[PDB]
Amino acid sequence: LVDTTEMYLRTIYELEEEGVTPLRARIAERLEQSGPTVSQTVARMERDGLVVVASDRSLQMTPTGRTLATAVMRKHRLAERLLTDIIGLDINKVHDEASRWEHVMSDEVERRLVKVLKDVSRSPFGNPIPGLDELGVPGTRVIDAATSMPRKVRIVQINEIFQVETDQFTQLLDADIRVGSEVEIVDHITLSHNGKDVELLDDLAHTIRIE
Amino acid sequence: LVDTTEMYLRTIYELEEEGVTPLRARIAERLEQSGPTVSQTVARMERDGLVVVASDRSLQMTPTGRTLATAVMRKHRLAERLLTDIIGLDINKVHDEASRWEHVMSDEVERRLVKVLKDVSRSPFGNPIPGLDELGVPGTRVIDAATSMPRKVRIVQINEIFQVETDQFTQLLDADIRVGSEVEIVDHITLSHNGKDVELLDDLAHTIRIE
Repeated sequence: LVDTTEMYLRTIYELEEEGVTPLRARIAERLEQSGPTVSQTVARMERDGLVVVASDRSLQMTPTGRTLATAVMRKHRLAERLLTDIIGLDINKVHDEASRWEHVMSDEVERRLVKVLKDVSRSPFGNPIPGLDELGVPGTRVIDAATSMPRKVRIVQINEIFQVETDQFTQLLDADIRVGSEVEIVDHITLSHNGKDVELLDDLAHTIRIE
Repeated sequence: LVDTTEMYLRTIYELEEEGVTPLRARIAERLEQSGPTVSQTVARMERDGLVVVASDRSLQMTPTGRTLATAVMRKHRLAERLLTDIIGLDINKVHDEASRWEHVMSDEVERRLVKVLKDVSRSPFGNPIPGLDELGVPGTRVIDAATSMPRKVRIVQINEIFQVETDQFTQLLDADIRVGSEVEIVDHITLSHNGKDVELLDDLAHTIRIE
């Protein structure tokens, strides 16, 4: 959705990037929004813990706000590469188009673009694409990657070191399941490897990363 | 923008298409919206002249509503072709992704997709893509295609038959400007052809179609 919050966050991100101090009036100018409206929006965002207004009245993105800002910027810039490299849209319109697509591109689409685009290091305008790490350029836990429909994934991490339950270690070993091993999930949770099914225990499901 | 109105309109369009009678409760079911909310939305849409509720309580899209419904469906289906043919997104997610992109795809992006996609006749799900005519598969008048920055376009129509002013007919002829002739617009309005500049009069600007 075209969250205004996503918009304010990418704006603060751009300002820092250009080296400007993210002051409310600057954000108001660029967003073409009024001063009374931006302060009202920053107010809501502060209460949500997305940004904190410092003594000097500059806006400090909190770690979460920054994470969200980064994702919005990555999508925005990935959309710009898609629109100029693949679609061939007019360079003079790419920015505005991207400003809208950033709010509706899913992470799943982003991971794919990363696969189909020749170069994802910079946008057409010469700015680096932030947060590519979250797209494989540590991972999703099977518990929330738990598709009821089987899917061939790859183990990024097991986290045996965080296991209190050690019954399923040998089972993983027997099923040739390890880090870098492509398995198949269908969610309690079950992950197969060569017809070998390991019905995971909660702890394992909460820590094993299939990305 | 994710207009809810665009959403209700595509919904009514799908129902007719499947052959179902567009009754409010059906729309409420599919949209996963409440009965009191849909009737409130149809109410606003009726006042806007987008749909009329018939005696049998079925919803009749007015010519304008239908035009808007068609455009939303074309974009939606073009997005589905883009997501499966180019991006390679998982078939099971293409629909939902498209349901969001339909509200942010510009017509300019649609005309380009029509150029880059191998087949635009049907969506991946086997439904025909409606309204391709508005994308060249009669045109934009120079008055509203009047970019202050020069752009090479193509005359689709002159409409001499609608001209009260006949001073610029020979000028068009002299500048080798006719239907199917690629010119360049920069907007009063001026359109060139081989270094020949014809500063158009309002009437001409209001009827000449450069698409």
